[PDB]
Amino acid sequence: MIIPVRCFTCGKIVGNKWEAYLGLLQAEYTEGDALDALGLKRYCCRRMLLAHVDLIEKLLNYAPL
Amino acid sequence: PHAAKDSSDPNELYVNHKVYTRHMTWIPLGNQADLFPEGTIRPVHDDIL
Amino acid sequence: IDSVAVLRGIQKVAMLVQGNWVVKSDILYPKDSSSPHSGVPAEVLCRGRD
Ligand SMILES: [Zn+2]
Repeated sequence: MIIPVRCFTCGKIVGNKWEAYLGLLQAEYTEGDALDALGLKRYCCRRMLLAHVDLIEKLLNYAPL
Repeated sequence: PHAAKDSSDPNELYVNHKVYTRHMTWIPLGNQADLFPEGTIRPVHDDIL
Repeated sequence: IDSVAVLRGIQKVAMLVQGNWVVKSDILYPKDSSSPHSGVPAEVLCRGRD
């Protein structure tokens, strides 16, 4: 639904980097170099950010509004 | 109130559409406003969505 | 089929881009159609594609 704030394994703050990762995607940066520049050395945060699906907008498209 | 005709991007279509942690306002209790100076009690990253 | 006929047929539904032919935007997006992802009118999509 929405990017979690904390990582499951370690607990590093990752929710604040979701918009930055989306910006890097809109840019020419690839997944690997984008996650490397975001400062995620360990693979847990890389997986957290890469395997995450963005459904909040898909649900808001159905929200009452 | 002021946006483009299409405004396909939510950033331009709506305002405050992403509730970041920076919107949190610390409400002092008793003498906490005098004990802690302004700007100390705040979210750490200030950018958590 | 005649080359002049093919040219007259393609000049009405395509444009020249770096020697290649690209279909016009209105042919892909009719006036009654809309964006399948955002729902914006077809005129805006045509302007963006142009
Ligand atoms: Zn992690």
